[PDB]
Amino acid sequence: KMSDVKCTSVVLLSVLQQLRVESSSKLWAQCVQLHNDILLAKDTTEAFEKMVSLLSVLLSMQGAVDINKLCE
Amino acid sequence: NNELSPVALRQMSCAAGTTQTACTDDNALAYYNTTKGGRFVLALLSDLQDLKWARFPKSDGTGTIYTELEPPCRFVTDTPKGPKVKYLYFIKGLNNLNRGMVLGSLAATVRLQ
Amino acid sequence: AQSFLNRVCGVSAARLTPCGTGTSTDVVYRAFDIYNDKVAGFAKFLKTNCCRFQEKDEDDNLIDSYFVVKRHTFSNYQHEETIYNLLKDCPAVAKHDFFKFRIDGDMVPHISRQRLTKYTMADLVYALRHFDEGNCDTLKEILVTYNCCDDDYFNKKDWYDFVENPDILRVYANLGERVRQALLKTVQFCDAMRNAGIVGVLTLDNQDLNGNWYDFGDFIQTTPGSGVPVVDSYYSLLMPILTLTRALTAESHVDTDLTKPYIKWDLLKYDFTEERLKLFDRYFKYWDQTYHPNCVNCLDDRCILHCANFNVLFSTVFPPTSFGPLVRKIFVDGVPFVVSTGYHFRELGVVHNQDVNLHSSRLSFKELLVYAADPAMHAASGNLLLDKRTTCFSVAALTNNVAFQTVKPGNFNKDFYDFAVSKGFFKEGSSVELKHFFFAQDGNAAISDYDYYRYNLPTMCDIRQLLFVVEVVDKYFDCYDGGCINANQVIVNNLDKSAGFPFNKWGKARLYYDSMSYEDQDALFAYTKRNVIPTITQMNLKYAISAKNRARTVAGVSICSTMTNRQFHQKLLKSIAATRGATVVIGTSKFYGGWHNMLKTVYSDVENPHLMGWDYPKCDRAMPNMLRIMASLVLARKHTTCCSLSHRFYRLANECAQVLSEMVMCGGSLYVKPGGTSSGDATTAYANSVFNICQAVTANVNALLSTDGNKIADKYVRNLQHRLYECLYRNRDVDTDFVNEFYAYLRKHFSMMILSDDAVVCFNSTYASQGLVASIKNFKSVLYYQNNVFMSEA
Amino acid sequence: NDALNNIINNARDGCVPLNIIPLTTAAKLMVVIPDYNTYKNTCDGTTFTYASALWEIQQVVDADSKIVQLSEISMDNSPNLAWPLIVTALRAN
Ligand SMILES: [Zn+2]
Repeated sequence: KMSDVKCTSVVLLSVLQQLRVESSSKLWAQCVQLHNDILLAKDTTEAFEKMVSLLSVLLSMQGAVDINKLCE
Repeated sequence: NNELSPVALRQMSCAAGTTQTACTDDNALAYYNTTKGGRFVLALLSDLQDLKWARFPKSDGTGTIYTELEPPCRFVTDTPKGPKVKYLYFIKGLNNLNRGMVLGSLAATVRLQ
Repeated sequence: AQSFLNRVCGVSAARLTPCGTGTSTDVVYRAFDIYNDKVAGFAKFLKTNCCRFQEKDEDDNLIDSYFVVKRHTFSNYQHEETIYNLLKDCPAVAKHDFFKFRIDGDMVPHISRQRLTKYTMADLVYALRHFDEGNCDTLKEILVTYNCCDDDYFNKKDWYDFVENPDILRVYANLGERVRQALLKTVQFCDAMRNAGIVGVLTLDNQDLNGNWYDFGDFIQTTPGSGVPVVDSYYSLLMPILTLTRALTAESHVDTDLTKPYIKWDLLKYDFTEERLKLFDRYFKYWDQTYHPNCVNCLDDRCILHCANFNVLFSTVFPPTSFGPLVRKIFVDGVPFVVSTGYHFRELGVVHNQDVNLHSSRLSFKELLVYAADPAMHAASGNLLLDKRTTCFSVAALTNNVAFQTVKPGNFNKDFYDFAVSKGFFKEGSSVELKHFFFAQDGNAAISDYDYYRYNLPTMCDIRQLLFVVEVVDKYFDCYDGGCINANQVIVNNLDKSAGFPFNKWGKARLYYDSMSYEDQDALFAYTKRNVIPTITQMNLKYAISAKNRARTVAGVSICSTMTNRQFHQKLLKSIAATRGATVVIGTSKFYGGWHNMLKTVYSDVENPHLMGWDYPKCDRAMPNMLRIMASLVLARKHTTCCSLSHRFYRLANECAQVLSEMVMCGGSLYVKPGGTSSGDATTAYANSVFNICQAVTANVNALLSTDGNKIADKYVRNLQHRLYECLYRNRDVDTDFVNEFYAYLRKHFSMMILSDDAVVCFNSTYASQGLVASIKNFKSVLYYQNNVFMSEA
Repeated sequence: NDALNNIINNARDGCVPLNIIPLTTAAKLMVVIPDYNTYKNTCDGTTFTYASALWEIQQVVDADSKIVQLSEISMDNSPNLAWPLIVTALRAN
């Protein structure tokens, strides 16, 4: 299970990278921290914590038109 | 609490003089240690006022060494007819270790004034 | 009983309190330096010919002073007497007092050493070299005794560390001054013991911890004005403490006084010599082989070691600006330039170029190159910088805005993973589970890493046992061959890598290895055998799988270094790389059962075999300099014909300027690299291996001597150890018989396989338990006292 | 700069160690700063001496190279800044 969590996180930070988020600094800091952490996790819970506490970072952006991708 | 060195330094007589050529064949008293390299020599003992050179056959007797001497150390031994002046030359540039063990064996052998 | 106790309170401070027993002696576990005719070593015996009184204080508190009364032979009683009576003057003498007292019907003599100190310099130096946190207490009790720190500190675990809790340094530092005090008194002592004309040797376990002396036994008489001491056990043991505790720091103040501020050497004074030599003549006076500051004047390298130490000490008193290149202004056809005409290392004194030339019109490719890589031109024209993120002494800037680094994530490979789960993998509770990943790194990655050189200290490494185990290590390398070569014989692989800086603004090494004849390269080479070429360096961030989220760096070196060090070492480097069946095993495939062969070698009949490895905690930052020079020297040893002398010496100098301590273009700016190696030059994995062997040997030497004397059974090995000590301190020059003997002894009971900084040792078990082969605890001790980090036993 | 030619004439021999050339003769100073505390302890006010010479602040850019006046740097406007501010001071004279 959780193994997919680590994976999804790798994909995800790669996305936030290529969306040119590193023009900020403090962003790149908080993100790279969340990454470097779950990639040492131990229990699905606090993982999912840091997971959403990241993801929302992306959500606050407006490069993604998720109303599309949620086409299923 | 830390004793230095029980000795075995021998003493012979041989040749020394004031210059390279002035060394007569019998006038000096060598103190030495036969180490890995022949009768390796340490110090000279004499009665003459000055001797700045010495000459000793090699390990096998090829040539004669031209080993200069120190500004000799002054002291007086005793012979049954009173005090007697003696000098202790060292082979120049001889560090404190062998100077020390030579003084050890020597002052052991000869009681001074 | 008391009349005695009374009668040894002599005349002073009658406040005594025998922490002994009654009128019997005492039993103390004290760590001597001993060498009779039969035993030898630096080891912790049980001594008992002494009655011991703890002098108390008004208000009837205890107080660190002692009356130690010894009882021995009448004859010896006289010797000690007449000697003491000759020498009751030079204040470094603990004020003795003799007497005759009766025990029963026995008129036993007694000597009364007055006001000493519970310990001696021995217990210090010993229980600091042979540390072991499981039971280091005497360290605890000293450090609180001299107010270095209050007891509470010690329960905060990781108080002994270094990579951790590095504030520990200051604690040790608090002691330093008092050590210095000792030195001075001893010199006074030596002078007296000369002019009064005495002979004997000074040993540590005659030294109350303040400074006085006492145990005057074995000295013997002589003419006055001609007395000799023997100071080569003393210093040569005291050496490395002398820059743990920094016993020289009270020498930069306005008058060697802790109160006053500092001297201020005028910014321009780079020379500094009669200083160096004066310090030496005030402290290490009675040393017994000449010292000649500028190492240029040294002879066969071994004199270069015996003066590179004293410089690595006297150079923590001078200021850290006047170290480094020495520029000067020249004229390229009537055009002002600034170029580095010399250098001024922290050890190798002053060094001056030898083919320098002002006023030149048109300058060719060679010197053009050698000018674009000197930092003189670069930093002489740049914005002054000041950085508050490191401590490494910054120097200059270049741009007008620093650059920030980042290390992107890795990218996924979904399918293979989807496959993987489809084959029933990663199903929870598996015993295989992802563990290595592409960690990501934020902004200030580099400098927040390059900071680590602050883990690197100066050090003085004991000089005698070093001047020996360099010889044994040398013996490990008598089956190869090397020397200078020529252009058409170097061999480059993947001639397409980086080219440092600034040459990387123009392309890879294709150009520079291409845009030059062979004669070009030979002019270069046979040039640097008489000059110096300070260089730069870049730091790079690695980007590859890992398991620990730290950073990584690799020092990309500038082309004018490799392009010579190759030519100078290639023959050897091959000769090692391609030989099968030896100690160093760089370059032997693990395919086609070559691995199995490696093992069935490094076994090879050692009787009772156990296997042990280890690992070096932060290996390439914390390696002190002395050991790096030792590596470079052992490699160059085989160059005895191609080279000469001054050729070598300048070649060593060029290397020590190009890899040891030169500027580091980290980020967008220039710093200094105070020490430590640099994992990117031409001669690493080899040099790391050599250093490693040096550690393993030194550990075994200590493990031998450290052992007691009279429990060794094999009379042969006892006579070994004894002979070893003799060859090591008493002697001056090599005992090839003995060295071959030793090397064989090791190959028989301590065989070892080495990759660059990665070992395996197969060793003779019951020996270990008998301590005649360095089991682990000795590794703790060595990594401590001369790599000053702490190698955990996990 | 003349100042150099000065400093080299003043030499004992025409040799000066490198580490005191950019220090004394050079002009425009850059400074890095990691924290607010170090800021207010080392480059507080509009000017300061250092290496025994005066220096004037020009602009104080930050990590994203956003000009930042010498006002915003309060104690408490600090936790809203990219923190390794670059102060570009000048060889005051
Ligand atoms: Zn020398």
